[PDB]
Amino acid sequence: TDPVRMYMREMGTVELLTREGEIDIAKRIEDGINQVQCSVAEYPEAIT
Amino acid sequence: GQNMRVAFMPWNGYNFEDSILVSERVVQEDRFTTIHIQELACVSRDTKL
Amino acid sequence: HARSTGSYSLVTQQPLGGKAQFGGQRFGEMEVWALEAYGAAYTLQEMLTVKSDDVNGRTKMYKNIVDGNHQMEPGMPESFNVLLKEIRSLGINIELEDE
Amino acid sequence: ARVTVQDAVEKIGNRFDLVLVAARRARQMQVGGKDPLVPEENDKTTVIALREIEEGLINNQILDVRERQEQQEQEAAELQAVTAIAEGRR
Amino acid sequence: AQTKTEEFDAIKIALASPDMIRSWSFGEVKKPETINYRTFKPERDGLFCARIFGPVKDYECLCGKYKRLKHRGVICEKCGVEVTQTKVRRERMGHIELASPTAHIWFLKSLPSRIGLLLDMPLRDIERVLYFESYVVIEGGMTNLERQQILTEEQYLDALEEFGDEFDAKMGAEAIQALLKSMDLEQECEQLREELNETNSETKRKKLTKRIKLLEAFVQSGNKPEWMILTVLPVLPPDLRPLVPLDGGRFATSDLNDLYRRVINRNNRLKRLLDLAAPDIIVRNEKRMLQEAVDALLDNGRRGRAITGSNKRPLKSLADMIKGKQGRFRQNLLGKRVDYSGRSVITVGPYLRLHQCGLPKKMALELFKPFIYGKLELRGLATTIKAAKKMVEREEAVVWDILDEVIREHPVLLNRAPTLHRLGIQAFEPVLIEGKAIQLHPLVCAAYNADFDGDQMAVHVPLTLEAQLEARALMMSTNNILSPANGEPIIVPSQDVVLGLYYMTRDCVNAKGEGMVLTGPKEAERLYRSGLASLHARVKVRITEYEKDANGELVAKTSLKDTTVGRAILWMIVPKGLPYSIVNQALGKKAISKMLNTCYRILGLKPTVIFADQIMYTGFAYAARSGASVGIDDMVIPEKKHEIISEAEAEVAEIQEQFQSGLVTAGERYNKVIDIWAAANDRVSKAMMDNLQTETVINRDGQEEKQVSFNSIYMMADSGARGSAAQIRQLAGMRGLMAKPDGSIIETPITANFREGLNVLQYFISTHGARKGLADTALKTANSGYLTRRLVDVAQDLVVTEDDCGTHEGIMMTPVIEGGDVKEPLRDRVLGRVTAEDVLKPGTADILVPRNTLLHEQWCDLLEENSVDAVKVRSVVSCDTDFGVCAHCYGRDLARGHIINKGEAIGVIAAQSIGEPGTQLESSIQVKNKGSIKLSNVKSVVNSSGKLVITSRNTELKLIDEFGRTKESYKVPYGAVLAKGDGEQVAGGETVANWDPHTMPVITEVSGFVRFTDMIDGQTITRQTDELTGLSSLVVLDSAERTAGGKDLRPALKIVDAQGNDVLIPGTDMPAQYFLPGKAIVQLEDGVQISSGDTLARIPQGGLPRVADLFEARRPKEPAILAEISGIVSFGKETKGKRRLVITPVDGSDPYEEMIPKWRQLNVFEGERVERGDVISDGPEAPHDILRLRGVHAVTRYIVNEVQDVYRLQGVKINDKHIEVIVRQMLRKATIVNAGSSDFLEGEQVEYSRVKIANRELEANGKVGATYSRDLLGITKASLATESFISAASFQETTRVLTEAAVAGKRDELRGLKENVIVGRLIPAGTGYAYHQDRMRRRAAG
Ligand SMILES: Nc1nc2c(ncn2[C@@H]2O[C@H](COP(=O)(O)OP(=O)(O)O)[C@@H](OP(=O)(O)OP(=O)(O)O)[C@H]2O)c(=O)[nH]1
Ligand SMILES: [Sr+2]
Ligand SMILES: [Sr+2]
Ligand SMILES: [Sr+2]
Ligand SMILES: [Zn+2]
Ligand SMILES: [Zn+2]
Repeated sequence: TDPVRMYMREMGTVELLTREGEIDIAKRIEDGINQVQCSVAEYPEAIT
Repeated sequence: GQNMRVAFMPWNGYNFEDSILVSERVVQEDRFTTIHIQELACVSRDTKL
Repeated sequence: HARSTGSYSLVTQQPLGGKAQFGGQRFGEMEVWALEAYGAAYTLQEMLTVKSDDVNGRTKMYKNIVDGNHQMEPGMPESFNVLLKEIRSLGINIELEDE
Repeated sequence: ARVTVQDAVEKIGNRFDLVLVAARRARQMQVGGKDPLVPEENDKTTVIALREIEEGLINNQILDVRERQEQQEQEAAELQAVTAIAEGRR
Repeated sequence: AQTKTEEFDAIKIALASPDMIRSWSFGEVKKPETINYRTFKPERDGLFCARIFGPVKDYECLCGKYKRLKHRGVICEKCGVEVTQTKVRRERMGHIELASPTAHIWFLKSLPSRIGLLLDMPLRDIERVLYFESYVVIEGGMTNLERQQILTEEQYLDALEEFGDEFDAKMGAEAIQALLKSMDLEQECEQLREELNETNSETKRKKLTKRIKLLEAFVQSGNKPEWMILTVLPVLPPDLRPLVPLDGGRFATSDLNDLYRRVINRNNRLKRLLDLAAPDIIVRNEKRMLQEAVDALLDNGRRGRAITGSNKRPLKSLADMIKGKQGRFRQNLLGKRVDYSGRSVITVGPYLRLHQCGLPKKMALELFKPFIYGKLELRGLATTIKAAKKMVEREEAVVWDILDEVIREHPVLLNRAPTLHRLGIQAFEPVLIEGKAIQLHPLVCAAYNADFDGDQMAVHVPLTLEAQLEARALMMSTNNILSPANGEPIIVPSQDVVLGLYYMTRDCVNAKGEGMVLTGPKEAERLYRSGLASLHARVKVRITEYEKDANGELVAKTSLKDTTVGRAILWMIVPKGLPYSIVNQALGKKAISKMLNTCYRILGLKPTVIFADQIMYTGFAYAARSGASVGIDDMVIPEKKHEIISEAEAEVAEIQEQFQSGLVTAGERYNKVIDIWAAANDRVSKAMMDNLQTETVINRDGQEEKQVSFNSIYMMADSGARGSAAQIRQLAGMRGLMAKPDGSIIETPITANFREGLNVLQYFISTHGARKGLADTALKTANSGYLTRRLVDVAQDLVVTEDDCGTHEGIMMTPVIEGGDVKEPLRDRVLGRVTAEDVLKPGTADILVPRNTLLHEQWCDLLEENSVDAVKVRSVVSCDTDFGVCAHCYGRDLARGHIINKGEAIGVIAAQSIGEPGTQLESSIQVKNKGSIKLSNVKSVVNSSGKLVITSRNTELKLIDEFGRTKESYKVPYGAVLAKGDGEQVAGGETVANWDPHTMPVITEVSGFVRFTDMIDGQTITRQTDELTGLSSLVVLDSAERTAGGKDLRPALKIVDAQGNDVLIPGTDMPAQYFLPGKAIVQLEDGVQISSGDTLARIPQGGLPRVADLFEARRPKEPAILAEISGIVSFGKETKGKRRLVITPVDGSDPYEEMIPKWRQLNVFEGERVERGDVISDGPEAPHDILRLRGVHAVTRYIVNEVQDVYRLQGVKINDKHIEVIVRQMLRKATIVNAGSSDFLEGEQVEYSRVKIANRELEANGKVGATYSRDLLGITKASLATESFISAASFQETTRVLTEAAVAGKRDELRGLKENVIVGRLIPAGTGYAYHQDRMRRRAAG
């Protein structure tokens, strides 16, 4: 089968990040959502 | 399957190609009467109706 | 074995045997050559439509026998009607064009 | 003709055209009345139609001439109705 | 104009548009749902639906609120279901909206790729983009990448940073759709035609022409390359892929339903993933399987192989429904179930007539079931249909009376499996007989391959008046007394009938009652049945015979004839319009068959049918009166059987002494010992025909012994009723020789006959041939059945179009003579054929024989007295008749007594006439007439032995008679011995020239000793056995099987004198060294002295497969070399043992050269004037080479003669007209030389170019005369080139044809016979031919 082989080869290039490497990405997620939440708070219609 | 009287002679087209004649005595005397037992099944089934 | 009319199969609307009456005799392509070699045209027409797959053909022709008409009045056989939908489902346009 | 049809084939020509000519005559005797030209000594409609070809009483030419007459006889005996209809349409 | 009329004439196939798919659809399938587990009903918007496809019940809604047939076409507001019949679920379709564009498998994987050829890109480059591995460039400008460039992710990243914006490149199937979007079809065709001007090429030109042929066909139809990638996917109706509850309770679903679910599932997931965060890795992988999901749905057997959810089987895809030996396209012909049909075991019917059959009572009541109900309510016996049903089931006495009335005058067809020819289905008028078995007429049983031992026949009943008439006028046995294969009658008495007439006509020495005068043939019956005279003995009888008058009929000649009592009674059976001389002789199968053949043309069709039955009735009666019985005493053994055997038994032991001594070698013993037993087997067989043939001896009148034996076995053999002379050999005389598993014949044959007890070893020996011969018979029907299938598919679409074709051109017909014996005379060959040119032969005074007329059986008799030779008659090959045969310029119908009427399919009869009897599948010139041998171009040289061997390439033989004229013409090849030289008188029956038929000898010029220079044993030459001279001889091997040690060695014989020096060849001072080619066999040894004329070395050159090989036009292993251009031709240069032929005429240009293999022996030496089509290498000729040079006439007669030679040896009679029909189907499709309208190569029909050339040279604005060369295509090479996609996909590969028809946009107008069988329309042949002409004429006007 073809579709089974190359899928394992696409994610094979991407290496696993562990421990404190996961937190580095996780910190950008929560700071990314908070920046959006700051933009909604600044908008006057959102309060209305 | 029993044995009968056999005569190798042409007839009036009743033994054209491999065809074999029989006497009424073959039918009268049970010499080629075969018994056949047959099975017939009736199944009562449960349906959605 | 002998059959005039009876039950028909689901996927293809051609004769099928099971109960009461026996199954019909298959008219193969070797038998088709014979009628093609002969001047026969209406007999093969019967073998393909009213005796086989044609749904509207068989019942309408059967009533003509009882009435004393002996007329075919053939149409589209179910052997080709299924074939048309199978090509359309592939993604290839197939249509019937008039005169 | 029950056994051989050769006597009827010679009258028209083609064996296939013989079928279509006799089929028109058979269907006329089957549904639309039509009295047999050749004395009906039992037999079915398929053979009686071939009996008329052998004597030379029915043909593709003869069937067309008689169909022209029957169409015009049903036209003249119904002209009274057609003329009335056409007046209301205009 | 009509809009709602469904009467179609043509069907077209093209690519479907995404908007066009929505037109077929009635709703969108968004859910993979089928049926609820609680209530068995369709669900919301799944595969099975009532809102989209239709209601499950007849005229009802899902809930059950809307009931009765009252509501019609009402759209529900509660459910959304249209109140209609459930047959709507069989016609209505759905659609699935794809989130991502997925490619079609039929246009991608199917070779040589429809998407690939259109974009000029290999499949490896397309798949890597589609599969998501690399990017592809669509738009180009100043980005250095131009077009169709494959780029990796790392290459694409750097390329965008340098340029970007204006640069456009996408990834996946979206890129391919965009690539087909941007391409301009109008400008691509202009660029390709410009480049094909200076650089043309030859082999690489084919792929450039392939692109143009694909592009030009794409624009003219208007398919648009954008629809190649699927965006909207159509769905099948639920009825075709059903979920039905079975008898048990477990459901049964189609494999299509399982495939459709695994398409929607990932389609719904992709719609989710595109809005719920889209990482490329997962999104590309979901698009990867979605493309595979459609691929598995359409054609599963291409990319991977899908497995069913519960079963371990490949699922039936959409492509697998059409093809797969048994599908939907192929079941239209073969797998067709038929109503009004019966089947029973066959039985004899001697009391029945030729037009009568013995159909069973209970079968006929079941078959004519609706016919009974029709003529029961009409009579006033039954009230209604249901009351008539009860009368039939109860088997009432009155029903049997009505049943006989309906059956009378109603024909019934009888079919037997298998049908090889058309006579397998014949109509008969049934006679009601009680029993479960069907009775068949003994005479028509010869037409079928039937034997009353356990055979079954299909019983078909026609329904309509048209069907009833074409059964009586065409398919009736009385109308079909002759065979369609040959002019000889097929309905011929056999077995019992032949034996009855044989005993009746044969005479004895002195039987009861002899020397009486007898008043009429009536008194002959008065004596026999009473008991006063026997059937035999020569008794004078008064007879009144009626001969045919010139006008007919008044001739009544009465004379006293010297016949027997039995011959006089049979005259009463013989009709009036037939001579008495035909019944005067002792009648056998050969003689009785001549009676019906003569009775047909002299009287007619009706008189011979009544006579045919009258022979049968009388045949059985007198066969019963005779009382022939096969006894053990009738199996007479020759007087001195073991006496002959003993003379040959120890004669083998005599050569066994030579086996050990060395007089006769071990290899020469086997073929010499076997000749003794072969001569002994014939000696016993000839001695057997003395104690069985004429063994009577005891004669009461006189003292004589000469009489035909009254033995029961000989009576069956001499008459030809049952059992030939070969069968009698094994039973009474000797069985003969048997074969080994290898193929060789066993040393000692079986001496014991079937009269005595065979040995245990002898019986085990005889079993090999029994289990090998019948094993060949088991696959004989399969091989010949495929041969019948092969010949049909190429010639089926051929019918008679015109009554006469305006060409006075045909084929030269000469009686076939092999060496010095006539196989078939002119009468049998030119019978039926219509002449093209008048008879101009002088012999008897007359005013010309008219042309363009049918040659009657009596008209051919006139040509016999005049002795006519070489008559050019109008044939099937030479026809310029649009699309078909031209009736008059063809010949007679063999089944009928006149010309074949227009409309009848010739090609179907022609294929069946050869496929049916296919189941049964010179060296020295001798002169009889006195004269004198005169020789020209003689180069003969006398050798040491005393053989006049000629040293010339071309030699002809001529005879000079008493007056001084040439009598016979014969050709003499190289390496032949002549008996007499120039001007020598010959006697009646003497051989003048002799040579070995299967060899090519090499003759030396100089005399002396033989040297073996460069002839090292083992390295170049090997030792085996020559099978012609023979003994142990050296074999020269070609440059392929030689060892690595001796690479550069030339095999040649050097001629030296007594001293050791070379004897020079007269002419050049070069040493004598004859270079020997490969395969050649050397007979001479080292040191042996030879004279001028001695041979140095000799160079060596089935049944049903042979017939199949000739019809397929396959070239032999060793093709014959022929000269191509006429003129002064000379050889050029040399290599080792080969010559390069340079052919140059006298006129302008003419640049031509040839290359010839080394082992070939030529028929020209140096500086020879050779013509077009001359033999250079002797042996088999290539079918393509004859058409290339000799023309389109010598090749056509080559196919006829070579095929007939196979059937003549087996004993089969097939006319030459049937073969030439298939030949015309081989010659079709021709290559164009001159520029006309489209390309140079291509593929256009001969008549298609003939319509073109007739239109271009006069009008149509072209003025160019397109020159064409005829091409030969052997059946399968011609059957692929049909101008119909419906006809092609029937026997050819389905997926290739349907894709080719879609891209080109082909239209099938339904003209072929096979085309109309599939669609369910009338055949453009026979009865439907007159119907078809009514619609074809109204296409131009309207
Ligand atoms: N035994 C026998 N009889 C033959 C044969 N050929 C013809 N007949 C008989 O001749 C009768 C008429 O046959 P046709 O073929 O119509 O002859 P026709 O045209 O000259 O009248 C039929 O009688 P019918 O069926 O009673 O028809 P009808 O007389 O009621 O019309 C048929 O039985 C034959 O080969 N053998
Ligand atoms: Sr009447
Ligand atoms: Sr047989
Ligand atoms: Sr058999
Ligand atoms: Zn409802
Ligand atoms: Zn012609």
